[PDB]
This record gives sequence, C-alpha cells and structure tokens, in this order.
Amino acid sequence: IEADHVGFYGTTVYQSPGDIGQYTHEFDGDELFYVDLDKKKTVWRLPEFGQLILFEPQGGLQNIAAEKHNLGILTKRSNFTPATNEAPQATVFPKSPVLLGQPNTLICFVDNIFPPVINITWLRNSKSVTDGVYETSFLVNRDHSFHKLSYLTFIPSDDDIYDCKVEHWGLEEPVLKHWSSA
Amino acid sequence: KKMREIIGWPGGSGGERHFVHQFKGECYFTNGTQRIRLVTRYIYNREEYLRFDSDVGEYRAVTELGRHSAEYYNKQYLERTRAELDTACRHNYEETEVPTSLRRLEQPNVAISLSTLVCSVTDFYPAKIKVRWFETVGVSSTQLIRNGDWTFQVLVMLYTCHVEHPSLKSPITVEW
Ligand SMILES: *[C@@H]1O[C@H](CO)[C@@H](O)[C@H](O)[C@H]1NC(C)=O
Repeated sequence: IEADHVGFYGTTVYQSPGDIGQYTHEFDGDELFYVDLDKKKTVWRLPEFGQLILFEPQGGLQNIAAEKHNLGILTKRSNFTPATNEAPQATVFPKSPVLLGQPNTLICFVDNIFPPVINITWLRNSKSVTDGVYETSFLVNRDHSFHKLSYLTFIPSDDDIYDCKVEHWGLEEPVLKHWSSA
Repeated sequence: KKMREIIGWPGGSGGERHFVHQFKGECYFTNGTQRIRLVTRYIYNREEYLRFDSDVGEYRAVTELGRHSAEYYNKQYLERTRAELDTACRHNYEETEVPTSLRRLEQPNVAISLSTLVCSVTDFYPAKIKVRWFETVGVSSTQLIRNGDWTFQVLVMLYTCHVEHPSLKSPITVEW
C-alpha cells in the first residue's frame, strides 16, 4: 500500500489483566507523542512540537475507554482465545559513529513484540545499568505486533562490553544482544 | 494548533489468561492532500476483524469475528466516520503536520573510516537522501536505519563522500 506520508492517529492498545492501555500518534513511522493515562497528559517525543501544537489527552482517553470495552466484548466472542506470545528480535547499534571518549547513544531495537508487555534492560560488563536509559512507546507493526527502542547514553571505550537484555513471556530464556567497541 | 484523534468506536455483543485489543487509525497522503485515504482497523490480539476504508466507503468484516460488526458500525458510526477524512486526516496534515513534521529539517553528519571504507551518515531528517562515492561497484549500503528519535542513519561501504539531502543548501563532501 503506497503513499507519500502516513499518519497514525487514535492508535490505541488495551489489554488484560492489569488494565494495561497505551495511546499514541505517529507520522511516517516516528512517534509524535503518547498519552500518559495515569496522569492524563500528552507527552510529545519532540518537545518543540508540544510547544507548537496541542492534543487534548481526553480524545485519547476515550479510545482507551472504547478499546477497554471492545476487549471484553471480543474476548468472549472469540471464546476466550488468549493472545499467543511471540519472540522478540533485538538489535544493538550506536546512534552516531563511535568515537572513544566522546558521548554517544547506544540503541536497542526490538521487534516482533506481542503482547505489548516487555522488559528491555541494559548491562555494562554484566552489570545492570539503570540511569541514562530511555524507551520509546510500543510502536505498531503491520503484523499488528509491536517494536520498541531502548536508548543508553554512554562513553565509547574498548574495554567495555555491552548487552541488551530482553525479557518477554514468549521466551524461556532472555535475549542478550552483545555489543562492544571492537 | 490542535491535533485531533481518530475515534475508535465501542462495539456491541451477543450471539484468567491474557488478551489484547487494538485500534488503528491510518491516513495515507499523496500530493499533500490531493489524494487522502482513511483506513480503520479493529484487532482482537493480532487479528484484524473489522475495517473501514475510504476507498470502500463503509465498514466491512475482515474475519468471522467481525461478521455482525460491520452492519452495526455502519448503522451507527458510518456517518461520523466517513467524515473523519477531513475532520482528522485533511485537518491534521494541513494544520498540525506541516508546522512540525513536514517542516523538520535535520542535517546529516558524514564521516568516513577504515573498518573497506565506511561512510557514516547520521542524525538526518527526513529519510529522503542520496549518497554517492568518488565508482559503481565495490559498493554496499545498509538499509535506511530509523533511530526512533526522528533522525535516521545509513552506512555505505566501499576519496570523497558526496551526500545530497534536503536539509542542506549545497551537497556537502568529505574526503579520506
Ligand atoms: C465459539 O464457540 C461457538 C460454539 O461452539 C462456535 O460455534 C464459534 O465458532 C466460536 N467462536 C469463534 C468465532 O471462534
């Protein structure tokens, strides 16, 4: 299906148990913003946009209400057909050309995520890294699966070994995408 | 300065594990807003069972799961839904998507290195870009890489690296 530009609006995803909802917008792939449902607030991926345009968070909270509703409906109709757990595919690569000593961002691209529940964690030399870690929302695929990106701010050095650890229900053992300056 | 949403409508029924439901609103633009298309999807888990479509003009069952659903949504939301091609699509594009996305220009950082030389083009937006070596063969580039922060990157393998990207007035070059 061909075009010039593709905007995703009203893209909603509810799931249970846990009442886990997610509402987002996109444009040519890149996420405009998501809506923090707990805090009823629009959170733009690029702040400049949030200062130029506005999205009433309520318009997103309704699709959640609608999708929460539709979920219980289709669940019964489907004869309580549970979602199947697909295995994710991780990939690690630096945001910009590697330079020893100079600030960079390490990116962990994860694909084939379903359901939209995952744990992408970072490891420096087999050590949990919490700070300087940033994720995207769950971005939709035509598969009606999801992909997600994790970002690690770091200083490139040859004596550092990095790992992207992915924990999903579709996995008996976590993925461990190895990456290092070498 | 108001971006609007595409309404995912509530359905009707009749007739412990983990379950998922998704709604997808999608606008496909060409020549700006000359040709605009609105596809709508209702998805239990990963099964799209119901769908609206500008080109079709109405809701249609995609699978057995949306069989009596198509009729319902037509009787109910066909009115407001068909109109969303202008209240949401044609709107968002001309009003909120131009001053932001379509206006975003990000200049690429070029840098060559010996792994076979690798020309690293990074942090550029939009995706539209053309790069050449200064030869036709011995060439091999990676697929365009989406960083997910509204910047792309691509690495062409193989001396000047010529790069022509919209965000630039004059195509920049880098020698080795
Ligand atoms: C659920 O159960 C009914 C009764 O056996 C069956 O006929 C129907 O096909 C099932 N629903 C679907 C769409 O899987």
